[PDB]
Amino acid sequence: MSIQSKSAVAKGDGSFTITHVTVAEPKADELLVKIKAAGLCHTDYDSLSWGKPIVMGHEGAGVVEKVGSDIKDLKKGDQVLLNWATPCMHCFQCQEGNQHICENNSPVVAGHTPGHAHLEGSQWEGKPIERSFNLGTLSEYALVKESAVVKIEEENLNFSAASIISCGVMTGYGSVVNSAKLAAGSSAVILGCGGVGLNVINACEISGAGRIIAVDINPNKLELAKQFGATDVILADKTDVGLANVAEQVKEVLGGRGADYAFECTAIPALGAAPLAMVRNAGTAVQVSGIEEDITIDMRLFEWDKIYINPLYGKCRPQIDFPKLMQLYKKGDLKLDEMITKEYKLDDLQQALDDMLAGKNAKGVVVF
Amino acid sequence: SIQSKSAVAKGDGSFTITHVTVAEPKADELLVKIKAAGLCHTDYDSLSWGKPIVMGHEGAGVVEKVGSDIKDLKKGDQVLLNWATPCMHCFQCQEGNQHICENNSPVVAGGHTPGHAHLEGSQWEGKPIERSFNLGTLSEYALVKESAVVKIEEENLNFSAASIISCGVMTGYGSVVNSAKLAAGSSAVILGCGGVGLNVINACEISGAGRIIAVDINPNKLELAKQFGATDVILADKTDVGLANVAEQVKEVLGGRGADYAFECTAIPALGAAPLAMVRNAGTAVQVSGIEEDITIDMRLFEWDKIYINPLYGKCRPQIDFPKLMQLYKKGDLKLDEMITKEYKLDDLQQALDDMLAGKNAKGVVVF
Amino acid sequence: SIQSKSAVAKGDGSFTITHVTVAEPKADELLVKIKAAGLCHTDYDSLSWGKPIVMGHEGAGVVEKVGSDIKDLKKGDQVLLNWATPCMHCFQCQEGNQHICENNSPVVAGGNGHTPGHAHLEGSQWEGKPIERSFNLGTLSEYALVKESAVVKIEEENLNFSAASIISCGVMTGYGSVVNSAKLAAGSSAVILGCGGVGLNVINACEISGAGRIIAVDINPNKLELAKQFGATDVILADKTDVGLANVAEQVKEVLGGRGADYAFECTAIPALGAAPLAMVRNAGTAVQVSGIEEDITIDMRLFEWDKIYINPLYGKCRPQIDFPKLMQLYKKGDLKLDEMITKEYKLDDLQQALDDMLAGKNAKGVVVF
Amino acid sequence: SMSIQSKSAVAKGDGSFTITHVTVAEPKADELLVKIKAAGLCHTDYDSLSWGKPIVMGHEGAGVVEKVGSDIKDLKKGDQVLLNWATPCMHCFQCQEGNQHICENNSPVVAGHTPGHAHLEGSQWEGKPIERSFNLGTLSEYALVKESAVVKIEEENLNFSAASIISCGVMTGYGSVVNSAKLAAGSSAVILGCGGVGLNVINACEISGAGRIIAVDINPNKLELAKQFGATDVILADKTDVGLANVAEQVKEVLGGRGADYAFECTAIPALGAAPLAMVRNAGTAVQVSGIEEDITIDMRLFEWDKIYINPLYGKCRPQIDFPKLMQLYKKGDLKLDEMITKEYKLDDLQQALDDMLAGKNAKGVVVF
Ligand SMILES: NC(=O)c1ccc[n+]([C@@H]2O[C@H](COP(=O)([O-])OP(=O)(O)OC[C@H]3O[C@@H](n4cnc5c(N)ncnc54)[C@H](O)[C@@H]3O)[C@@H](O)[C@H]2O)c1
Ligand SMILES: NC(=O)c1ccc[n+]([C@@H]2O[C@H](COP(=O)([O-])OP(=O)(O)OC[C@H]3O[C@@H](n4cnc5c(N)ncnc54)[C@H](O)[C@@H]3O)[C@@H](O)[C@H]2O)c1
Ligand SMILES: NC(=O)c1ccc[n+]([C@@H]2O[C@H](COP(=O)([O-])OP(=O)(O)OC[C@H]3O[C@@H](n4cnc5c(N)ncnc54)[C@H](O)[C@@H]3O)[C@@H](O)[C@H]2O)c1
Ligand SMILES: NC(=O)c1ccc[n+]([C@@H]2O[C@H](COP(=O)([O-])OP(=O)(O)OC[C@H]3O[C@@H](n4cnc5c(N)ncnc54)[C@H](O)[C@@H]3O)[C@@H](O)[C@H]2O)c1
Ligand code: NA
Ligand code: NA
Ligand SMILES: [Zn+2]
Ligand SMILES: [Zn+2]
Ligand SMILES: [Zn+2]
Ligand SMILES: [Zn+2]
Ligand SMILES: [Zn+2]
Ligand SMILES: [Zn+2]
Ligand SMILES: [Zn+2]
Ligand SMILES: [Zn+2]
Repeated sequence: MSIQSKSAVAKGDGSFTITHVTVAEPKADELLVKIKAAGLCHTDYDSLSWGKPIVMGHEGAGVVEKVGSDIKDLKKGDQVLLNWATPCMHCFQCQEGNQHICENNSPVVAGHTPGHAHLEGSQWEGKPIERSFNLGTLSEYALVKESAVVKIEEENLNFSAASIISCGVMTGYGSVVNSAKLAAGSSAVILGCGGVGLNVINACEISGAGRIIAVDINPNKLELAKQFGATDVILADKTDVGLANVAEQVKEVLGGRGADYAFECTAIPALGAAPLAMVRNAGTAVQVSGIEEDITIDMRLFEWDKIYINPLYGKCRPQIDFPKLMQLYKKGDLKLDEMITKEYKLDDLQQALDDMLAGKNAKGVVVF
Repeated sequence: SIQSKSAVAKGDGSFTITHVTVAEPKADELLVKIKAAGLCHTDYDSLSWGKPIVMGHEGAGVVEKVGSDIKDLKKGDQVLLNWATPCMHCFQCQEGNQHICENNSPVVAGGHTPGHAHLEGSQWEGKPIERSFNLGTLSEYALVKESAVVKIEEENLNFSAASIISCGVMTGYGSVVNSAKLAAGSSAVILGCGGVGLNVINACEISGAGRIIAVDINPNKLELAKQFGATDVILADKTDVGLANVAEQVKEVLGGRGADYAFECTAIPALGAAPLAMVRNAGTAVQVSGIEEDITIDMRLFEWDKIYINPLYGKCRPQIDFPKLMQLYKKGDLKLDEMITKEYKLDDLQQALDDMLAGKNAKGVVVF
Repeated sequence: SIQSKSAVAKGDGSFTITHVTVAEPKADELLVKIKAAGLCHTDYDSLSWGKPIVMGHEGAGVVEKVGSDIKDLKKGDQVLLNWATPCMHCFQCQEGNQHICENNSPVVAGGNGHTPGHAHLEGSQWEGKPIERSFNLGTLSEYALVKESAVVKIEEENLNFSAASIISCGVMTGYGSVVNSAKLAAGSSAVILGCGGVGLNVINACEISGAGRIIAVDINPNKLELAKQFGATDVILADKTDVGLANVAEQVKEVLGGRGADYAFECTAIPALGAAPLAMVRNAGTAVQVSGIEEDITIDMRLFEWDKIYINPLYGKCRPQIDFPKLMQLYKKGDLKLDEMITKEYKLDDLQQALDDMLAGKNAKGVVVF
Repeated sequence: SMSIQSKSAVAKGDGSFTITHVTVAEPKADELLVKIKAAGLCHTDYDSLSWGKPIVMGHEGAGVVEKVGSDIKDLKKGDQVLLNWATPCMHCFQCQEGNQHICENNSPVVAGHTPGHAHLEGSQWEGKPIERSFNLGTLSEYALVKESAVVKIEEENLNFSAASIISCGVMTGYGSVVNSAKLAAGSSAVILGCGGVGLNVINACEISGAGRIIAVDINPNKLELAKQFGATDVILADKTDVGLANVAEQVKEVLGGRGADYAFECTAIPALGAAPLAMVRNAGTAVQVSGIEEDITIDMRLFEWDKIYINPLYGKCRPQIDFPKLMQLYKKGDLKLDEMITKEYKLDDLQQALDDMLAGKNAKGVVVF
């Protein structure tokens, strides 16, 4: 039979629908993956306003349903994590180790790319539909290129836990460990304790930060922050321009000097320079949200030797980073189980989105 | 109490050649007979700090008189001046960031410091007068702390060449070597080919950059850039907002990809984000001018993984870096002699300042 | 001139509990009332230096008396001691390498004699002769005369001075070897050869830094059980005959799935194992030799082959004023397990037992408390 | 399709070599046939005489594409190519770390034949497959290689002799300074052994901005060459100086009582493998470039204190990244490739080029076709 996969589709007018997408047999370098769990990221919300129809979802874990003619490393029944780098392995950036900004295949930096499965293989209302971030994980079956999958091998695997590795975990963890290269014993400030920020916090704790200050406008998020390793919390005011008041409090909590590292995770474009306010001179400020607007910045915030970086996807190298995360999860340091606040069914995607936006969840996941 | 002919900036935008009353040195201080004093763009800015100052923060000379506790200097020793005057004991000094010393930096801690000679030691209109950047080199005789000098030992020393080490050379060289850590074989864009920018260019050539693209609005400065290492020149539009036309030309010149490194040192506040437009993803953008204003930034310029840094004084560690610069001068790699465009007597400071702003000099020096 | 009960090594191989005359501090000096002193093998070695020594190079205490120039410290201040006593002005100090200070380091610049990091030689007298203090400190004493560069101020209620006293040497060395020297990255794999005072702190530091696998190796199975306390994920009983631990390297590759570890640390004090961490790591891995070896040894140079970084760091690249307060915070946070490292506390008059227990391998760390 | 009889230098596996013909066959889909224009000589080519198996010698070369396999789309007949012996797979753990030079699948050093080598039946001698040295075999009129072995360049009036030595001597010396040591401008550097590799180490320290560059050799002709490539200081070592201990004292003398920031050992002498440690100050960086596969005796005080010691392979070459950077440094005049070509040889005079190498008469010798 022709595969009819129950899916979430964003129509490109601002709204989404639960519906069915027709999914092909894989070409030679593609796989058919049965999704067991799909995580929800803030960017899925933004993806409703892209102005083109897409199968939604770019966090997901599952099992190989069927393999293309030229795939050797994978077979039906294999457990897999999905990544949206889908890197080409030959371009300049891939050879620098920057698989996450692959010049040919990145859905962000190149985009639909050769990291996307063949376009006609996914059909909605009898027409090809794009797969969000080359994946489209809010769907019973996803068609993906081989470079989208990382094979794992775990008994009694919690697939809801595994599904969030794909974005929130990898981005938050990689921003700490790959980009900032946070040193043990140091002080770290996290601005915004949501899907990404709670993983920055977890990763600061894994990395051995001596002080970890969590900042949010929502008191429920601060309490989650403590679960994942924050040593201090600061409730911000929405009216705190550039979080400048928070910066003075950080200096006071640390004894008169700014933090060694700060991470911005708020999804608020106006707060793009806030991590610079938090750090001492020669500190490291990492802006994780990604901002595509003009904003006004007091350039004094850059003064003096502060490193500022806006990294993509935590500098993800999927076949390298995902097994390292899996090992930290199994060891007990990476707290993926506790991060899954609620599981939902695909029909209740709206309630899951609302619980995310309302600040009720660390991470919500759709389970199939 | 000696009378030293000096350039004093009154706190109104104006200066006057006058006499400053200099006292004998305290136990940890020194009287330096200035042989040559370099001119920095910042000396122009210092006219409009609303306080009387003994101008000048670049200089070389000979030790005139030594205080009680000075053990390794004597009358007659050749010395270079530095304005870091580091305390050697605070957190930043112990980090090796002597240039942002939390106690003595005239920039970071002034706003004053123990890096300044005793305030009574320098007087004008019957009042203590401060010495620019703890130095005040545009003066026949300077009173300074020991941490302000670096002893050198040279035969037939060109004091003019030595005088510009104190700021323009250290800042430009250090921004490349200590702050950006530019790798041999890379591509580099330099925006602004002035006293700092020509030393950034020199330092890219010393460092082994494969392509060095010099950018200025003044054709005379581009011809000078070719002397110091530039392999390519771009004449910019004084009305190219954000230098976006220059970015397209860079990508064109480099074969379709942005540069590995870009350095901004135009003294134009609105160009503070410009080096980001010049570099590829994961490139390094260094903002050398130092901007204290609000400016509007297209935050897309930070996407993705670009390192942006605003270093102070090229991360100068004077007793370490100044001898390395002297060796590079002696070796023929650091082209100090070509940088000295004209030598002025103190009474002609105005003409020196005019030639500075008219773009007629790489460096002008005042000679005594 | 105050009289301080002290452990003096006589040089002949013996030591005695005695009293040592300690002057008031000159202007850059200060008198510390030692609360606790850690013990390690170096103190046994200071019995055979062939000159009378005030023993002890690990300690924590309280300022008793301050010299005329000291401004940072006052009577009653809690202090940790460090044996780097850096000068802050030489090339290495300006490089951030205070632990190898060209002027004051008792290891680098102490060539039989003592350095300017030592308090003035006449400030400590035994039998009418001036007496040298071990590593510029002499902490196995009720009152120690030291330079300001030797102490790091801290402020804690209910401070476990015994825990505090071991930061001075083994903790700094093993933690620093991981964090400052190897700069171990979270998620990686690490092998630790030798699980004594240094090695257990290497293991703790790998755990603190977030290694995904931590393989402990020792010839003493009791030490492997301890290694599990401090965070080891896997343990290997090494065979004392195994030359260069070639069998252990094979087992490491098996445990890890076919490739060497990212990092390996050698803490065995066995000269012939100096190159062993090379055998444990993959190509382009990092091999850290913590022991310090001064003998000629024969090395199969294929072990270096191919991009392995090899380093023999001193004192964990300690910058005392920066690193000791960070360690204190990790202790307060619960991550650095100082309390669990203290196997036994001793009286100064018990020093003979504490050295016997140490040489017998009975302790993780022994501490003298006053 | 035909079977080319390629005149070649073959090491027989008995310690000798011969000039002979090797049969080279049609390239498979991911392979290609290269007409060699020039082949450099590296000290390792002489070590390959002792490997105990027949090999087509040579692992430095530059040439033009003679024929492209079915699936090659980025190269055509006539294209200029530099050869590299990393032949990286691009998918293993090391390749994804950026360490294509120690590829776990394809490296002829760390894996080897490998899938970095062209199909084994494609090169034949005495009726049976013959391995190509370092997956290349450049001392031959035509080489059969994998696509991963070539870097396309385009340059009018290219000097192929200068281009041929990028393949090993230049990349190893340059990369050991810039990729491994990460030598910082203004620092002091000591180079032990001024040969094919050491002279490129010296060039790369000059390119990188070292303030002091101290060349050391037992051969006075090499010290004169070293000055051409940027040495500010030269020291004639004695063959009697165990560990180069007296040289170490003179390095400190020359640097005002202090050890150097960086030292590179390039001597091909196994007993000298620890020598760079004695040249450097505490927290200095010592780079052992030769590669030693023997037991030696090391005074372990040489490691004392924070000295980084490292034995890098092939200058950490990522050939598609590094080789274009080297080509640009050559074109702008900083990398002095032309000046490294001391003498050019016919293939039949390969014996003379090997004696000239071992006698120390050349910077680099190349065979031209
Ligand atoms: N760079 C990347 O590769 C990458 C990857 C994933 C997500 N993102 C981006 O990261 C951002 C955050 O993602 P998320 O899933 O964690 O979203 P989220 O909604 O789960 O978390 C946002 C958090 O920021 C808090 N916050 C809002 N305003 C604040 C303020 N003024 N001060 C302090 N805290 C404030 C919110 O309460 C919330 O807890 C999104 O913009 C998303 O697009 C980037
Ligand atoms: N970070 C530090 O420690 C430090 C130290 C010294 C100076 N500075 C700062 O560096 C800046 C430059 O100093 P300087 O002495 O080199 O000044 P300068 O006047 O000598 O040179 C500035 C150059 O920028 C050129 N320029 C102006 N507008 C341009 C444009 N739109 N595009 C391209 N080029 C343009 C000018 O033609 C001139 O050549 C000053 O703002 C100064 O305060 C910083
Ligand atoms: N670099 C520095 O600054 C510094 C500072 C302090 C101590 N050290 C040195 O570190 C070394 C270790 O000191 P320590 O106090 O931990 O000594 P220790 O005796 O307490 O521990 C050494 C451990 O190595 C084990 N071991 C012995 N042989 C072994 C083998 N063949 N294989 C595996 N394990 C073996 C032993 O069982 C013992 O547990 C000493 O040499 C000491 O001199 C160096
Ligand atoms: N790590 C790698 O990837 C790599 C790559 C190429 C070559 N190599 C190795 O590098 C080494 C050098 O190769 P090469 O082609 O430059 O050889 P070479 O023969 O051209 O040069 C060796 C130099 O060392 C000199 N020398 C000999 N003894 C000396 C001594 N006691 N003191 C000082 N100098 C001495 C010689 O006079 C000669 O100039 C070889 O062992 C070779 O196998 C390694
Ligand atoms: Na941890
Ligand atoms: Na250069
Ligand atoms: Zn996402
Ligand atoms: Zn790519
Ligand atoms: Zn200036
Ligand atoms: Zn300071
Ligand atoms: Zn000890
Ligand atoms: Zn020192
Ligand atoms: Zn070679
Ligand atoms: Zn590979």
